[PDB]
Amino acid sequence: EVTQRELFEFVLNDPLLASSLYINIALAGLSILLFVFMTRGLDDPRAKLIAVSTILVPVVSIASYTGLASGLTISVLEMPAGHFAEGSSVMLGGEEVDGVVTMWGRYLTWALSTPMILLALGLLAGSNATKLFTAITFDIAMCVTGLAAALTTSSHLMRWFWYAISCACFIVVLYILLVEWAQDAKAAGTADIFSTLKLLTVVMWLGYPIVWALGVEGVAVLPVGYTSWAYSALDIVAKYIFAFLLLNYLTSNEGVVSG
Amino acid sequence: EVTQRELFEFVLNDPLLASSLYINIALAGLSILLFVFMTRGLDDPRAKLIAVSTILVPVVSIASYTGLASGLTISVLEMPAGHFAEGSSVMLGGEEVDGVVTMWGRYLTWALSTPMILLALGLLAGSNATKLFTAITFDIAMCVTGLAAALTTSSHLMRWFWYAISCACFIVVLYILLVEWAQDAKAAGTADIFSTLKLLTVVMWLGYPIVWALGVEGVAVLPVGYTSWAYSALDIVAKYIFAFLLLNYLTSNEGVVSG
Amino acid sequence: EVTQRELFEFVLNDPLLASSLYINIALAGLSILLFVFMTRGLDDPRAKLIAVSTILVPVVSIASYTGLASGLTISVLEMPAGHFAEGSSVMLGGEEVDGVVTMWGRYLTWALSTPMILLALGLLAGSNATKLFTAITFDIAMCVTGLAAALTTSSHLMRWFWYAISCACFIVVLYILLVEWAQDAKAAGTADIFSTLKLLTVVMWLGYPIVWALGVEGVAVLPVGYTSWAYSALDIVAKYIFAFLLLNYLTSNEGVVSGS
Ligand SMILES: *C/C=C(C)/C=C/C=C(C)/C=C/C1=C(C)CCCC1(C)C
Ligand SMILES: *C/C=C(C)/C=C/C=C(C)/C=C/C1=C(C)CCCC1(C)C
Ligand SMILES: *C/C=C(C)/C=C/C=C(C)/C=C/C1=C(C)CCCC1(C)C
Repeated sequence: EVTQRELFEFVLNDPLLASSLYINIALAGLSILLFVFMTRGLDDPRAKLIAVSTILVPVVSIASYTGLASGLTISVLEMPAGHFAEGSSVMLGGEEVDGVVTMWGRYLTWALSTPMILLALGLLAGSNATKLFTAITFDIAMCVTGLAAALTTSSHLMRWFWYAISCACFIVVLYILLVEWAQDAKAAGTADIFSTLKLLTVVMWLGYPIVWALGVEGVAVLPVGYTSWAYSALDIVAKYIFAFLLLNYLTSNEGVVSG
Repeated sequence: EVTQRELFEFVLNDPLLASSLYINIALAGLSILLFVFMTRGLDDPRAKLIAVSTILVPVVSIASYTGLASGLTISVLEMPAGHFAEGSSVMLGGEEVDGVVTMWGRYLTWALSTPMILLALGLLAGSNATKLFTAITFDIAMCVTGLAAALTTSSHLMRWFWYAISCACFIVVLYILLVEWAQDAKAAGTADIFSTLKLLTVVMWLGYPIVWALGVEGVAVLPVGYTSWAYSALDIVAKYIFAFLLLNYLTSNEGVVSG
Repeated sequence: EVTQRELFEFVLNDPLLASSLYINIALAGLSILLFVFMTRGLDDPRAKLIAVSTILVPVVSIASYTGLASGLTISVLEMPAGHFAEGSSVMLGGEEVDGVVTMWGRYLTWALSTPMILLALGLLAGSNATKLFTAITFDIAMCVTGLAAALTTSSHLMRWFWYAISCACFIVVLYILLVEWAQDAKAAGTADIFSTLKLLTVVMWLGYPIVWALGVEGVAVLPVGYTSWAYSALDIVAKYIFAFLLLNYLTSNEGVVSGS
């Protein structure tokens, strides 16, 4: 029933929500331009592979935020019986509607942006193909099951079941980052930079499942405008500054990553 | 206008349909646990690539059956004039509605699980990249056109044309299995086990298009409760037992697949 | 609401629109058969990789056109305020329905077919993995942001912003084709054939955003039936004849691209 235009207007009209989305369209767009400029001097192909994979992070991100701000990837869903937010209402302009604002566009595009973060990080750490494959596949599985959790309205139980399965996929990714690649990085001569990015990645990434559980999709203690800003803040660090730091290093150590 | 909740409880109250789904959520989960412990000894990166791709099959499966059981990946569609299922009703409770229950969730996830089965088999057979690429791309095409056949409600003829395209992609896959990898496995010293898994695969996979044609998607001589169980049986073999036989071999012959 | 059968019948009974779709289901089918027959003699794995990547182009295409003709991948969307097609009607079924017939199924399958055109071209040119990865990812982004633009009905400005993002991705692909692979083909020993296919591809691909801009999705100077024939005509060249020309070279020069 709810129109895309109505969701687009819902975002606008709500300063918190609007700012969380439009600021990242601008920041993601500025990042891409800055990163392209920063790596214009690279010559080595492997270094260039790391740079492109990294640049695709804000490319996917600017598209993701446009999808959310435009209302294309947002829906109003009614939570199942027992859910902390069942019976909630949203109100579009002058009409009130049952349900909560489900910004599934975030969970959907993470399946594209997070694999690129992992690919760049893995290559930076000199990972073999087997570990890259494992990290990336389970990362995608994590994102898609999380998406499924948000989209499930039939049962409150099923929603948290999806969430658990997603967490299990998340532990695999964490294992490879904290255990496997931390070791490979030393052998690749990138331990230093990897430690900084590994710590950043693990701490920031742990924040998403927390925000999800506290927002309307979970226990509903945080308003939609708050949960959104929390994700955008995480994105600013997990994506943009994370990419700046990686590329700043790459442009200064092109030779070490070459092989 | 049917709700996810209505589809969820529809699965309930229907013993055959419900059991065929929840039973595989458990069996797939149990498979994952068993496989992880069976492969804890592997150290060779190539041996571990084969193990992870094999483990991903039941990982895609728990999510797929959860999507089905939850009602997330099921819909009620009205079949086109001339279709044997056209004119049928379902009634999601007390208000009966026209159409048939379409478990497209199965066709959708196959595009993710079957490529992993093929990846494991190809690697085991010592396949080169060209053949792996060919098998996987045509397998995905097979699954996606099968999903399209099921979601097409406009024309009975179109539904079957889609089915034909899917069959042509399937022949490509069957060809690489029976002709190409069967030869490659000899060079890899895995002809023995490949011949076993190859036989199991071809025989089980061939059953899927038969079930489709017999069920509500085709001539509708079989009720969904039966078609769902047929697929579930096929999955138990084509996926879980297949995974066990491959992994049990791998753990006893890691030196063979290494390199 | 608007049913799949209604769109299917809409396509039928509309000579222009119907022909633009059914003609290509046929041409893509015949292309696949012809290409399979043409490449029968290939034995080198790298030569065969190029052939299979090329053949997948019409495979994805036949599936695409079936999705459009069946109505599966078509929808009626109402354009936002200020859009030159806002307030349009399509007359669907036995009633008049507001909006425009959006054949989004084209944009969706391009994300699968165009990367294959690029994979075959890049290999022909002896491209390293970095440039292939770059060409394919940005090409997929171009297609997906194009699909998003056509699917956006909330804001006229958002539609064109998506379009711009898509164009930016297109320039990346164009740069790799015209600058990078043009030079790599010289080392690969496929300078002449790559240059020919490079030019044909660049000229035809430039046609798509022009058609989008002129069609109902854009400034709406071209009705849906005409916008559809424009795309179908472009596909016949950029996909089917392009593939025929590439395979024609491949099967007479297998040794040149054999490498590894
Ligand atoms: C640019 C976005 C990033 C780096 C996103 C990261 C997202 C995650 C680590 C999400 C994890 C989740 C779970 C572990 C449980 C279920 C729900 C999710 C999807 C929020
Ligand atoms: C885990 C699932 C497996 C191994 C599924 C295999 C499925 C197939 C071989 C399906 C084939 C089909 C056709 C050849 C024609 C059209 C309908 C399908 C999708 C049932
Ligand atoms: C078989 C299809 C082919 C070769 C399609 C090519 C399509 C393009 C080059 C599309 C480009 C577009 C833009 C640059 C802007 C936004 C709209 C598009 C998708 C038409």
